[PDB]
Amino acid sequence: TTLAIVRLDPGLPLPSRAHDGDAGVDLYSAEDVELAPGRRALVRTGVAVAVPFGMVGLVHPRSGLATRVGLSIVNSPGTIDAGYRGEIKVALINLDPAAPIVVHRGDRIAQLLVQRVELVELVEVSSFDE
Amino acid sequence: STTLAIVRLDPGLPLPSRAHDGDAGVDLYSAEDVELAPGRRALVRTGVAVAVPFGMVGLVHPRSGLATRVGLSIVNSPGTIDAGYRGEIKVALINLDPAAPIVVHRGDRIAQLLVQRVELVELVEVSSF
Amino acid sequence: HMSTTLAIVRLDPGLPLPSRAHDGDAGVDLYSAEDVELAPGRRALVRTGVAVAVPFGMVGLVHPRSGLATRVGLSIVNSPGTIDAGYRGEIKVALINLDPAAPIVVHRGDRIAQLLVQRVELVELVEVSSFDEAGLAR
Ligand SMILES: O=c1ccn([C@H]2C[C@H](O)[C@@H](COP(=O)(O)OP(=O)(O)OP(=O)(O)O)O2)c(=O)[nH]1
Ligand SMILES: O=c1ccn([C@H]2C[C@H](O)[C@@H](COP(=O)(O)OP(=O)(O)OP(=O)(O)O)O2)c(=O)[nH]1
Ligand SMILES: O=c1ccn([C@H]2C[C@H](O)[C@@H](COP(=O)(O)OP(=O)(O)OP(=O)(O)O)O2)c(=O)[nH]1
Repeated sequence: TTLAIVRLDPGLPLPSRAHDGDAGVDLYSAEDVELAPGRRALVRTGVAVAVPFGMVGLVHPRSGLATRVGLSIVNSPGTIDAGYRGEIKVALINLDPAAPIVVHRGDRIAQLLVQRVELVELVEVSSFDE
Repeated sequence: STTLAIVRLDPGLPLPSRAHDGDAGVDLYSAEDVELAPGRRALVRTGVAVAVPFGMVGLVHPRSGLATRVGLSIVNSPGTIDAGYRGEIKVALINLDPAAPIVVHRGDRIAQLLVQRVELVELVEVSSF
Repeated sequence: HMSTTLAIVRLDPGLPLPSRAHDGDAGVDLYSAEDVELAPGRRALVRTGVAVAVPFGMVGLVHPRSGLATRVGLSIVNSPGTIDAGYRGEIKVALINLDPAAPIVVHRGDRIAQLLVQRVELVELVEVSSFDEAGLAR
């Protein structure tokens, strides 16, 4: 499958899959931001994508940063719908009780996966079969 | 074209729906009013039960707007709905804001439900990699 | 459906092999290899005593256990944890106590997470100057 991607911010590298078989491509921060303990920010990644119909984009936290500094994503896994053509934004939060997180423009702050989704049709029933 | 059987345990709420074609999830409603003080959690009823087909999994995800705007999260995200489960879907909401309480009223949309295939892998112990 | 195998190594042989508790359950439970106490707001990187070989074309996903999320506010900082197809190391779980007041005590042999395996689309990114110009312009 291909994923069309617009670099809204041309100063950042194109997201790339570091190893073959890696699930995600890393997303970059377009901005310098400091998160005090317990505080959050909505951070621009400088990209937009066109997730194919029948698929979903998923924004996951990076594991390294998660343990080392307690960086997380409030709405994790972030859900990118097929019809979304805006900028991908990452709702970062510092879950460390005492130390700030310094995020720089150019840092890898999340990863983007693409998977198939079942666009189920909901059928209301009165009860389930037992 | 897969169908997802659903029961409104709470008949007074709208049926969950896909806002646009292609959207991965359907929004779940709260059946209840809840106030979450900063850092507190609550297990909130949605008024629905579903029948995830065998070979698939139900996934409860946070909504992006409330996440940023008020710091609303889900403790066990992504909430895993197994194919054998036929009880009420409940959402473990938590307030990750430091100072501002979160108000949820009955009828608010508090989460989204995705359905995916899952690989029901058979584990095989090996000596080494 | 009929799936494949997942090769698994018990780096810690005193723990039980993860298993699927019921036939169509999405996940298998992972165990803690360690005793650890998490004070309110504190996290730890907890060893599970296992390594896996997620098939190429797939991803392993580490999800929190719902039960403990509710009873005690246990969560996973990088949820869902992403286990890449090429990883052969030990699976570790970034546990965090989201309760404001009660410590969480984790014992060796306790179930601390679940592991799912799914297909993933190993997309090839194609840069386009704009969606409008690409014919892709909710
Ligand atoms: O909950 C997890 C998540 C990941 N991992 C392992 C598997 C994976 O392939 C690797 C890296 O994960 P990720 O890409 O999320 O973190 P990173 O900070 O980007 O580290 P790396 O440079 O190793 O990718 O670490 C775990 O043991 N447990
Ligand atoms: O981490 C994320 C998650 C979402 N989005 C964008 C993509 C997506 O299609 C849209 C809506 O996300 P979601 O459906 O989670 O939020 P909502 O509060 O339910 O908004 P909506 O009313 O637009 O569905 O916002 C992001 O940029 N980053
Ligand atoms: O956000 C969620 C997550 C799970 N469940 C339901 C679905 C699922 O199949 C069941 C899990 O029950 P169980 O008591 O087996 O949980 P556990 O064994 O403590 O952990 P897990 O749910 O992670 O298997 O509860 C929900 O209603 N909402």
